Amino acid sequence: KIPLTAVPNQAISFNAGSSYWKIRLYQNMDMMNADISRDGVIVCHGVRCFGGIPLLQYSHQYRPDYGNFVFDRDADWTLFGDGINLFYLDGAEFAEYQALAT
Amino acid sequence: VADTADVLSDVEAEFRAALGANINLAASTPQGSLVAAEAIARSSVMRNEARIANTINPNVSFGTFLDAICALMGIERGSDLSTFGYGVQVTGRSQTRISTGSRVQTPAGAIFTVMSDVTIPAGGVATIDIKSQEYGNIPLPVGNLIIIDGTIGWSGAKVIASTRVDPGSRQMSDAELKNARVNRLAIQGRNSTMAIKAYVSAVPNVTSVNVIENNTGAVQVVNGVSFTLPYAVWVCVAGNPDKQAVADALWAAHNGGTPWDYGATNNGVPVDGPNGVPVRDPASGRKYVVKWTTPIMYDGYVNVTVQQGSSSVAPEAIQNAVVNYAQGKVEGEEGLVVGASLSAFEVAGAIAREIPGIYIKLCQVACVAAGSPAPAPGDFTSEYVMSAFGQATISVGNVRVTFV
Amino acid sequence: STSTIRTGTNNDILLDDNGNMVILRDVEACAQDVRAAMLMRTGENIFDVNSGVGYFEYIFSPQKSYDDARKSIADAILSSPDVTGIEQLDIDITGEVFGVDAKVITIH
Amino acid sequence: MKKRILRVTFNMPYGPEVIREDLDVRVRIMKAALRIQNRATMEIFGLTTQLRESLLSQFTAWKHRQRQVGREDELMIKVSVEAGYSDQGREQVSRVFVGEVAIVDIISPPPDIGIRIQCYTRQIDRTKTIRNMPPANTTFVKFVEWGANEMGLNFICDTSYNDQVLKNPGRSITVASAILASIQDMYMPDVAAFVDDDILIVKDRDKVIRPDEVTNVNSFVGIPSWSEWGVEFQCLFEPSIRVAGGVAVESLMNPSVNGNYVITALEYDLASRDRPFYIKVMGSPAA
Amino acid sequence: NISLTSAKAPDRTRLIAALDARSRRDALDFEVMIPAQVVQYDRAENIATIQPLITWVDTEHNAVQRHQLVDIP
Repeated sequence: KIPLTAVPNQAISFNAGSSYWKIRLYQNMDMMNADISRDGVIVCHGVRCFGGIPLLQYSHQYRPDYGNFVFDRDADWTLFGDGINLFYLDGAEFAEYQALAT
Repeated sequence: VADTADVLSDVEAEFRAALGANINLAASTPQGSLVAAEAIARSSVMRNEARIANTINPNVSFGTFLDAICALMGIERGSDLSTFGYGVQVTGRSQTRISTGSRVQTPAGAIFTVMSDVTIPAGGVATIDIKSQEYGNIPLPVGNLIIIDGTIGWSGAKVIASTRVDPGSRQMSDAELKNARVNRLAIQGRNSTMAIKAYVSAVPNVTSVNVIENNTGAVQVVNGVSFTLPYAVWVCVAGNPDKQAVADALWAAHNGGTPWDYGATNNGVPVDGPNGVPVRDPASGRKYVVKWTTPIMYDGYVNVTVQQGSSSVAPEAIQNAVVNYAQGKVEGEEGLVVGASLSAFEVAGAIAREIPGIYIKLCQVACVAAGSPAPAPGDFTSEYVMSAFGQATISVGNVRVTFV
Repeated sequence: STSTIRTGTNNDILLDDNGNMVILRDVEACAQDVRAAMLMRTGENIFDVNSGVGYFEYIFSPQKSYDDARKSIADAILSSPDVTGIEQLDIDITGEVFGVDAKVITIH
Repeated sequence: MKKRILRVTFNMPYGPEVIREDLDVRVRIMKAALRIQNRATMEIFGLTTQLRESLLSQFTAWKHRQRQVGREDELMIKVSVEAGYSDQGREQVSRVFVGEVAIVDIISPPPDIGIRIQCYTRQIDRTKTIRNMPPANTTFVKFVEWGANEMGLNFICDTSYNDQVLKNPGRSITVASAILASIQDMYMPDVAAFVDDDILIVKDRDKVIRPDEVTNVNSFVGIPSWSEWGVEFQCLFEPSIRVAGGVAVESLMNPSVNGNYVITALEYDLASRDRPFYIKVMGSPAA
Repeated sequence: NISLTSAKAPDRTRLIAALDARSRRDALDFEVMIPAQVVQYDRAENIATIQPLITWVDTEHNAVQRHQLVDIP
């Protein structure tokens, strides 16, 4: 998982999958938006949050061998940590889940 | 809704203030000049940056174009390495080979060792190789050099038994705009010719593909003379480490007939005489009929006669100018593919797209089969009409430049 | 050390015969600033909540003591860039009006 | 009125034992960019007979079951420290130290029996040996990578000396602890090698490891001043401050010392029932 | 009773005991001269791989072999 809290705008830095990650979460009107940084260099900006759909959409960035992040439901900062969780998945698990998505 | 007008913007605020507060000033010295000017310097940013996020046009776009690709193509590319195996080294007695022992090939090898090894009483041991970069590179048939050594390991040995896995090379948006029009596949049982071409073009390490289809019987207007309803595919693949997936991709997208060279034509090299023999089908069907051929490889030669130009252009840049158009890394010109009609107008005109200011007095080009001596001094024309059996290639040494 | 754009008895931009928006210097800029500050109301300022005078909760509502009005008005007179201290606040409430008088001290 | 959180975790064989902030706990932590390992002195008061018996008896410093099936936890136990604040029930805890108990004492007599403990980071290596032969001729970065794999730590290396060939770098290293001394020795003083928490960090002196995580500091308990190496100040417990990270400094009494600095050394003074809850920072100019 | 280290109980009592401990540790790591043996050698460059012939003692009185040195003239 990824520990979270019920704040409208927030950011987290952690070491996941033998690399450093920095996830910034903020609310944009209705939907919730995130900005993903790995090892000090940006990856994607302003990606929307939906249940199941991974945050890293583009093919190259998400992994040659790294992992990804998925939400259990639609994002809502008033429910963070309270029935709402964010999960990081390693390369093998995410590859299997992606194949199962079809 | 593609372009923005900003000449009338300043008037808008210069009269908004006038009909808002009173009819006075709107001059340049007073305080109101400042407000009127800033409300326009920021209105222009509004008008420009509201449009620029619109286009979405497949061209003009950038970065966000990854999503216009992902609407149809599930993948663009990837970033892997040219990992090796089955290596061997010339060595002595009881030497302790270490990791990261760097072996450099003459064409920029810079190759580590993947796992440690210890020399045996025989004097020859096997070590693994991984490339220090993430692009597609090939190892030479013989051993070249060793950098990290214990003065007892004599030389690294390349053999025929070894394998070569070919990696991909990152991405280029100006190349995404090119292969987008080709990699678009379809959504029934996957049995159209365009579906075949788009599915095959997405396999890794495949530079170009050609597909043609009969519909009529006897002969077809495209090249090919044999079977009555054939399907001719002329894949240009650097390699198939999945030697069956290069065939399984063809099979899964294929319904009809599979001939070799349209079936009975000549002077095209196929993969073999007997069938390609795919491994298996998941629908309990042991049907193995897949046939494809590789192009008849050729050579290239380019010569040019250039004036001095306006700037101090080195004669080395013009050589790199043409290799990109040959490799198709420019935005707009596809590159050298099957039936690429090598022309002097298409090439020597495009060299001005990187080094303008020079006057091209003359340029004439020609080519011959690969691994053969250069043509005669009078053996150069403007065009080279190219058949669909093969493709041409250009190297750095084949280009000769005279500043006459 | 301050400045502002002159306004009339109704809070609009006031323009001379030349129409020039004038940058008023100190003192009368302070008077205009404090007049605008005391009339700003609480819960109107976005990006700065709890700023203003609580007329609808402290003066217009039925209230026991009436020191809250003095404190709120003194605070709103403060928070101006230039005000140093407040010399006198009276709070008359004679008749139906709510009479308020104030004298402030500035650096100049 | 926010309350302070100070938790000390102990890993007994059966499970974890956590001393919360409700008791009397005092801790001093010292961290720097050096080969010498970090230190933490702990003062714990009010331990009852059951907890004294449970904990103080496992700090043996002798060896039991010489057969030694496995290693690490079968020699010394591990202690982890996390400190933060709690406001309205909302927490901001952060870990500050990981180490193993080394030295035991008893400080105060009855009625209140208090003990003192000494912890060191990566002290498990002073017993573990080397079983993977170092490379003979190799660059600096591969030597660092081998050391990281041998100790068992995630590593980051970013130096201008990454393409220099060394001959026989570590052919005279007895145990796993001297690897760091070897790494620091070659290119002293420009290259600084230290182990923080569980990460090996090798870098140039004046480079910020994370260029985009600069913490702007504008509220100092200890007035900033020049210290003939850079700047030096003091603040309340800020979880953002780390070693080798950067800080942007804005002062009021001393506005001539504003700028960007790279953090060199830190000190922590955290107490649950006393005044000290601080962090002291020494900095060097950013390059 | 293996003690996990070459540490002594009277140490940490005074400053001089610690000073002597650090002095001994600094002296031991100083290397001058021991016998050794040849593992590999090429007559043409006067460089030979060398394996020292004296081991390391441990708290259990075991023997830990040293490391081979390469390209020693």
